[PDB]
Amino acid sequence: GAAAPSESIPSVNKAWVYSEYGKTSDVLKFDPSVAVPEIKEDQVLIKVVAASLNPVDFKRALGYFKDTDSPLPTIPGYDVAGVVVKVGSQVTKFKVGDEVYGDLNETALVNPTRFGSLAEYTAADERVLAHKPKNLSFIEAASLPLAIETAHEGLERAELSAGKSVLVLGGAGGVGTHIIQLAKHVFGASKVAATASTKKLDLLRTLGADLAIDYTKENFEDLPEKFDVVYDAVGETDKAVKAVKEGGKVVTIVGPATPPAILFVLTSKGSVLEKLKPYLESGKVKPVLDPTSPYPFTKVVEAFGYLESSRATGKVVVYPI
Ligand SMILES: NC(=O)c1ccc[n+]([C@@H]2O[C@H](COP(=O)([O-])OP(=O)(O)OC[C@H]3O[C@@H](n4cnc5c(N)ncnc54)[C@H](OP(=O)(O)O)[C@@H]3O)[C@@H](O)[C@H]2O)c1
Repeated sequence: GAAAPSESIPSVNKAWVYSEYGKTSDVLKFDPSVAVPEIKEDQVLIKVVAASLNPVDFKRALGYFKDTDSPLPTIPGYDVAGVVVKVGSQVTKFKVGDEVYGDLNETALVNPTRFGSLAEYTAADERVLAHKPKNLSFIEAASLPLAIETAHEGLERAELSAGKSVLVLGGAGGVGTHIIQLAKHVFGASKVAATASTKKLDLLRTLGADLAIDYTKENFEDLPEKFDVVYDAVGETDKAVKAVKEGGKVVTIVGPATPPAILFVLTSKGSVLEKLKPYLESGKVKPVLDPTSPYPFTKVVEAFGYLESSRATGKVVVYPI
């Protein structure tokens, strides 16, 4: 992995951009000539192959965390998979040519980059990246980081460990599909229960849920069964706290959290992906793509519209970029 020739890396590229906060249908525009970010010394430049969308992209674009956001205009997109083309002088873990993936923003809600993954090139901290598993496509790899790390961190915060039971509220989304798989296949849960609507229950069982609960037909919190861990991915901590065992833990990713539930926001770390690599290589944990994926780079507004419907099954990915 010798340095690319310098003339070979462009200083402008195509990207999606918004210059004011609002709905993606209103503010998100294609710009054919946006600056390529200059890398810091602990960053790499990536030729983007694929990018995933996350709810945070549209919540950010609505201005929900303007006080700690980076300055507009913004090129959105947290999740990336692609090929390193340049490395900073302090980088030791990657070289030119490495295939990598990660969630660009260490702290999602505090100073996320101005130069996201919905662009031909992006700059990424070494610390957020991992080597792409050889058996995963770039679409599949891009689908993973933010969701799989959020799943992992929430389960660790809830102290899940072998033999325990877990209930997942929102099993069929980007995050929930990983909460199920990790709980069963990485944390050794004895029983995994999860909620979704009627047509999504077989998917939950396929991913590792022992009990798939149709929230449109029954109320999980009224079941006599109580769980060691409850992981809310839908914003119903009021009910989640009613489904936990005394001494158990409830975590949510959608606040506000009703004590004793806690809310957290993930910390993006390549080391988490690296820890998960064997499960990804063996297929014990699988990417989960929405049937509408991939969306071409021309169709980013449509991809966001679909995510914003709250009905995505696994991940919405944009490819080819
Ligand atoms: N705090 C953090 O660090 C963090 C990190 C990631 C995500 N988040 C937040 O967590 C939430 C989930 O993100 P995500 O990427 O997984 O979203 P997503 O992929 O858009 O979630 C879509 C899924 O939600 C399901 N769903 C909707 N309402 C439901 C309900 N009442 N019960 C059960 N399932 C329900 C839908 O299944 P049905 O069609 O069957 O309803 C759909 O499959 C978002 O609000 C996001 O902002 C927070």
